[PDB]
Amino acid sequence: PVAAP
Amino acid sequence: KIEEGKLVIWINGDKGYNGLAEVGKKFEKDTGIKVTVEHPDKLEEKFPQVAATGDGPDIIFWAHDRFGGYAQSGLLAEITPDKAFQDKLYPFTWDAVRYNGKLIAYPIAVEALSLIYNKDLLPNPPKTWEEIPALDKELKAKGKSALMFNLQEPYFTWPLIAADGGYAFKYENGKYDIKDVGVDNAGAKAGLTFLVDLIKNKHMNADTDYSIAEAAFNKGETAMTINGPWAWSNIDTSKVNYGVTVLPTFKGQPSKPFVGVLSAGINAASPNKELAKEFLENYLLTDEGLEAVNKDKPLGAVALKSYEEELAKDPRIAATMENAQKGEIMPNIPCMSAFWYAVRTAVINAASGRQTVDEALKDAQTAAADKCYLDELVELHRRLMTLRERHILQQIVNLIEETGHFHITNTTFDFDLCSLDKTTVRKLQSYLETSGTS
Ligand SMILES: OC[C@H]1O[C@H](O[C@H]2[C@H](O)[C@@H](O)[C@@H](O)O[C@@H]2CO)[C@H](O)[C@@H](O)[C@@H]1O
Repeated sequence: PVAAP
Repeated sequence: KIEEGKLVIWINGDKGYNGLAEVGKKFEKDTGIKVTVEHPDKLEEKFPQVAATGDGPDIIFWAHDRFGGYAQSGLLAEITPDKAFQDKLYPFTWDAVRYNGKLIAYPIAVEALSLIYNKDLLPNPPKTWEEIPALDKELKAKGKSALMFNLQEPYFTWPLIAADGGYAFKYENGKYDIKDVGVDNAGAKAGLTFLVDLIKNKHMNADTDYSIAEAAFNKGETAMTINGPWAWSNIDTSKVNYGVTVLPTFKGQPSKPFVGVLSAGINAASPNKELAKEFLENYLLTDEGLEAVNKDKPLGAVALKSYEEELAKDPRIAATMENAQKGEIMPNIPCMSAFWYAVRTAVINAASGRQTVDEALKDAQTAAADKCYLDELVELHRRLMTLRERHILQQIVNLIEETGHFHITNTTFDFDLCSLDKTTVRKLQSYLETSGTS
């Protein structure tokens, strides 16, 4: 799971 | 805990541990430091268990394939030889012990399996696997068999499987990846079917292991065996007039053994890192150090240039080099243990009738590739989650947007690496190698 701004 | 002021070394029971203990005694004579050489059973599995708790040997010897996994688990110390020392060994041996840009072991020797044959039973060894069934029939009429080799370890059977199958791995975007059809292809199925057919036709037995095959060849009961350089000592002692040569071809294709670089790593928990370095660089990796080990059990084509030039005229070493050049250098990535378990299970299952060859290799491929790919995604996730620079972040987001596999929250752009096609993941890795960021 990747979260980017 | 590991005892300070002494060296404990582990090396496999098939290697020259007595010759290595002689190098240890020379180190002891000069330095006063005692060196103990041990050969525990299943040491490649024992080492990650005891070293995880801060125990184990100061130095561990094994082929380079297992070291990447040990290094990823923080079990090895980074080695720091200077340029002068590095120039003493062949450059490709250093590449085998490099993991994530760092040297994690000292290379000792290049190993590859060869065909070993008894010249008094077979003056001319077969060039093909295809001619082995008729040759066995001819030898069975004289009280002998054509070939016996270890069927329990995939290291010994992989050369035949990969002859028409090709290499299992490829190097791409700065890492070794297992190919999508590296284990499951038509050539690999043809090779494993040939092996199973040798068993069904009573030319080989499914339960043949290392000791059984070694005892049969050394007692003159079988004309041929498949083994590495370490085995030559017991054959010399048995007085068999033997030859060491190229492995048989299958469908005209050379057999492709996995090539291992026998390497020495230093345990990260060792309080004797400096003594270990001195022992390995100044005592073992010298002509005299490698000769003491080599005279007990041959190492193969050693990594030290000066000593390799002295052993180059040995026809048995030229056969080792020939088979190594036709084979595949083992990757050192952490999923190598899962790849070996998968192939081991596939060969055992096919030989016993538990699975068909097709299903055995299909299952080996998914098990090895799922583990290798998951490790790659874990690393790519770690790498992506440290990026902060706007231009790089925008380009990764742009690549994900093209697929539509994302969701947005009040504060983040989210995506799961498992929901992407492998082509998108390769674009991410390819872009990351150009970004200048790691
Ligand atoms: O069979 C899988 C096994 O293959 C290799 O082990 C070799 C080793 O490299 C040789 O030095 C020799 O001792 O025989 C072994 C096969 O019994 C890999 O190095 C190993 O990790 C793997 O499990």
